[PDB]
Amino acid sequence: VRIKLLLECTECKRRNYATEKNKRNTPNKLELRKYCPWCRKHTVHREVKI
Amino acid sequence: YRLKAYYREGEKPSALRRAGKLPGVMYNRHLNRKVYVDLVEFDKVFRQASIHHVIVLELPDGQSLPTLVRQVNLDKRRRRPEHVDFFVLSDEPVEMYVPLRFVGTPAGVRAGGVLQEIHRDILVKVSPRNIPEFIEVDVSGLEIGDSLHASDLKLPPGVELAVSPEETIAAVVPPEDVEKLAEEA
Amino acid sequence: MKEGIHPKLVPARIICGCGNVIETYSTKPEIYVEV
Amino acid sequence: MLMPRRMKYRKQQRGRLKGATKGGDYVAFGDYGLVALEPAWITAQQIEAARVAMVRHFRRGGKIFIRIFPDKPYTKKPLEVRMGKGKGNVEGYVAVVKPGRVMFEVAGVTEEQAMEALRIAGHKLPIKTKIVRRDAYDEAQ
Amino acid sequence: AHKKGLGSTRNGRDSQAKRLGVKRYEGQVVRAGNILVRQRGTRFKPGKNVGMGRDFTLFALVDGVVEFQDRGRLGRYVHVRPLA
Amino acid sequence: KFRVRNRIKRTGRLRLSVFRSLKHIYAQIIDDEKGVTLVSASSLALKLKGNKTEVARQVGRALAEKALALGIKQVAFDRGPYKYHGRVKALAEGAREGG
Amino acid sequence: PLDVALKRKYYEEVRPELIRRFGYQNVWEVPRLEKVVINQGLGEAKEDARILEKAAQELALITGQKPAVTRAKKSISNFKLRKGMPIGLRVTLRRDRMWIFLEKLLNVALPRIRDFRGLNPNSFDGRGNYNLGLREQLIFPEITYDMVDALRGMDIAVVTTAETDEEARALLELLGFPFRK
RNA sequence: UCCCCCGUGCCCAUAGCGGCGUGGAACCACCCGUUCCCAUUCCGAACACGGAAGUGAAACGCGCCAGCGCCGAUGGUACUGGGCGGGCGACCGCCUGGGAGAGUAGGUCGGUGCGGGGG
RNA sequence: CCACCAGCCUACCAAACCCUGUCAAACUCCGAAGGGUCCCAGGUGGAGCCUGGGAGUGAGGGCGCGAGCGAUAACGUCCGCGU
RNA sequence: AGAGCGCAAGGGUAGAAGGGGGCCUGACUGCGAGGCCUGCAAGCCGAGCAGGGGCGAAAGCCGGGCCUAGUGAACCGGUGGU
Repeated sequence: VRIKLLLECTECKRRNYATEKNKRNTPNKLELRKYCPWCRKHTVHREVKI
Repeated sequence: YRLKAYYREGEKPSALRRAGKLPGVMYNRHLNRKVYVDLVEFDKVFRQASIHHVIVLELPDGQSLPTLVRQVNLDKRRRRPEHVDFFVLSDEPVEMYVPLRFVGTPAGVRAGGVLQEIHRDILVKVSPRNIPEFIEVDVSGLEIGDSLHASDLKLPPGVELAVSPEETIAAVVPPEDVEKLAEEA
Repeated sequence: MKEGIHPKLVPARIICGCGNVIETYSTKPEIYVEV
Repeated sequence: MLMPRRMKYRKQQRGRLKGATKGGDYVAFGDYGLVALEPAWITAQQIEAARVAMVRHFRRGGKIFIRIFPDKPYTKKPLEVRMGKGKGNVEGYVAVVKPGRVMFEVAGVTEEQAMEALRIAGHKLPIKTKIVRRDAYDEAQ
Repeated sequence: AHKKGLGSTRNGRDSQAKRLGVKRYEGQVVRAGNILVRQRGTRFKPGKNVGMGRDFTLFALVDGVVEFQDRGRLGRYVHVRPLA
Repeated sequence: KFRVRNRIKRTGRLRLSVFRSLKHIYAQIIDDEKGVTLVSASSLALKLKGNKTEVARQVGRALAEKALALGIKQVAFDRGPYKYHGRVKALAEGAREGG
Repeated sequence: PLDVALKRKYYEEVRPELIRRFGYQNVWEVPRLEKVVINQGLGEAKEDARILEKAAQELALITGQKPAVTRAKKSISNFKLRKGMPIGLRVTLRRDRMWIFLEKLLNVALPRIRDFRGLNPNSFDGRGNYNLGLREQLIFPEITYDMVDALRGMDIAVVTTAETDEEARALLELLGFPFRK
């Protein structure tokens, strides 16, 4: 169920993804959690859309 | 008491019982010799037995030694003996079951009541030199419900005990009737 | 009882209503009571 | 009557009735008692048939030790109805008893009395019976 | 035919029995990958050259010879020793 | 009561089963399987100095040279209620390299 | 080694009274103090929770040692609160601290128990411990009026090294306790 | 080569629960101090750090008792691949190889590699 | 039957407790028979392997014993190895 | 070890998978040995490797959570992007 809406953590550097899920019912805002894209290393990873 | 017991070998105990010479095993400390009694007189003299007596086995080997019973095998179906174990005796204090000669007709008794013979056999240790036949337990002033137990009985100087001491040896209870049609509900 | 904001210690009296001069070491600097 | 009021599995199957008493065919209780002869279920309603004519015939009598407890559901199903549609309901609460199993005894009564009383009492019980004392029934608790 | 009152149920559903048990026994050779036990709880516990992923399941790391281990005061183990 | 088999975490590979008991530090190296041991370095039973943290230091690297004489390389520091208090002997510069 | 009036008291007092009416001929068997713990077991911080805790922290000030908020464990359906995290303060106190504690205690706390007829010689745990309860929190010398709200007692938890009756009550009587008789 | 104690693995309660007895000169546990590493969801409890006095009490190492715990023969039944039959049935018997539980007897308060500290 | 708090109890109701008997598929302290699988060896047999084309065949039914449903009724009817 | 282990049980579990805390953020990238399962199609456990990163002195751990459900082939499209 939503209020926990899902998102695809898009990274900077012009794309590269890892897929997750939020939590609106929790104080969780946007999320720039440290993950590793298809190209490079454990750099950044932010949050976009659904 | 007396009972001719013949040695056993390696035959099938099936034949034994169904021929008369009834299969039974005896042991003691290290031994576990193989013999058999007979159908008729073993069963007869066993009514006079139980682990209250000293049974002699007169083995046709020139030996004749006493034992006490232990672990009897009934045939379940058509219930009647099909094996007996015999623990041999010594003379250093060992353990068996004492019978309780109930002596006394109290007040719950007589004025109704039903006898409650609980541990008709109690676990006790005696020196096999003095093998006391029985011990008389007395009801005397016992009303329906109440009970007799522990150190209320007789203990011959050579007789020492070990059961609870608590455990009820005997008691009395209400005798039922047709006013249970009223209870029926 | 190290930690941080521990409520302190320090000496104190017991100037009772009888004539007691008991020496103590309690959280309050100056106390006095009955007996 | 008497039985459990709420056990585990209400609808419980029948199974199989082979033999051996499972244990409990000695005496250990009353003066004179009754032993089964046919390996099967045995009714509670019949247990109380027994106890009825028994304790009835001998009013002001002794005491009864019934070592039998009838708690196995009957799988009984409606009349004038088709097959399937469900499984039988927990009717007739009976017990698993084979021959030998010293069903039930009494004490505080005289020989001839226990003889006749248990004779009719057991007579009622849905089979054939045997009547036992307390002699060669020694030691096997 | 006057079929008096009937009934219905809910007890018609049954979970699908997925294949369970140990796959190898003392002797066989695993080759890194050859899983050996589809178990629930630690009915058998890993040790030498034996792994255990996410489902409680012991498997292969080396080209090993299977063996068991009785330990009681810890349970039962499954060990593997290849060549050495 | 720090059993846990913290020594199951020391089932891992190779062992250095120590145990300080008030006065002497009973530090030891054990090879496994065979249950055959190796080293029994100590403080006061070693007939060296007499303090906890000092001997430790030195004895730690004593062990260094020891193992580097017997062609080993690494093992594993072991105790129930260890907590690790450096003692930068910490038997790793002491041979093991594991520090 | 902070010296208090009860320290030097219990000091000499315990030893030869025990050496004379008793005597465990082995210098280290005579049992003495141990742990002085206190716990009030409310459950009335159903809500208003930790505002009812500040009432209990000024208590931590009177002894001089911070407390730990211990809690419930199950699912209560009467006085509310399930899971288990209410107002069950368990405060732990030791050697020199229990000394100033039971100093103000045995010297000036027990006299204003207006119901005073003596400590209970029956609330012993027979293992060298002595639990009981009380009614007012202001019976402890350093908490004036302008601070107390409703009602607040506590359940005194004093454990000793002792483990037999007569000597438990004896240690306490050698410490200066106001018991029954 | 051996006895004792302290670190340890291993068989996996015949290993332990209780009771009684015993040493600490060594190792050991306390103990004392919290100046100091550490740290208390609060507590010198603790995990530690600084070691005189003193202790063998709690811990422990060892024994003596079966009282509980556990192990438990085997004489022997229950049953069971295989095969053969009796009755309407439910079930039952025969020959063969196998063959427990129960508890009867009895047993055991255990033993073994490595390492070190002492004679 | 008193309060410094308690003393006290019944041929009264009444849990825990144990002894005596105890039943269970979804209860398991023990657990067979057998069955299943891998190694060695024998086993020469309308065996087994691989590939390819050519097939069909998928309401099965009396019997035995292992369980169910029925009602410990059915030429009932649903699985099981076996026939 | 009958407690607790999100929600059904079963099973397993304290020599943790439970309960508290410090630093993070491996519900990673490229793969994939080999097995379980099974007509297919999916489902499934995953040594070990190369980049890089967290923790821990280190040994070593991290490709989600004790586990057995929390699912939808393919086209037809929608957004960001090569």
